[PDB]
Amino acid sequence: NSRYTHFLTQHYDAKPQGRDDRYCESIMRRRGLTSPCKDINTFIHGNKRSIKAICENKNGNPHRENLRISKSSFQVTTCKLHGGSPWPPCQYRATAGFRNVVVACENGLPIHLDQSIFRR
Repeated sequence: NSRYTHFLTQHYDAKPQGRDDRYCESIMRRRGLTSPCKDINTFIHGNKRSIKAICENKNGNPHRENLRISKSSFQVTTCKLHGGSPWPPCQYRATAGFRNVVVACENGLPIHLDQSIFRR
């Protein structure tokens, strides 16, 4: 139920506009991720079907401890906090990318994005 919805709020944007620093600064604000400033956050683009499918054999393999890694590659955008303060205004540097993603699934739905793969 709610955790999947929460996943989409935090990590899904179907048809993003641009994907530059200002894109991150705005979407991080819209999705309620700036109080306090989330240090790093990645959005997956495209359709939802392909993301849920990572939870099945259709588009995923088991990964590490109870995670799943997608077979297909996704357009993504990683927003990384810069500046000193933990509180707003939150300034973000955007990094667009294209590769597979790691999630945790529950009852066939993604409920966690593993952010470790988008650092550095």
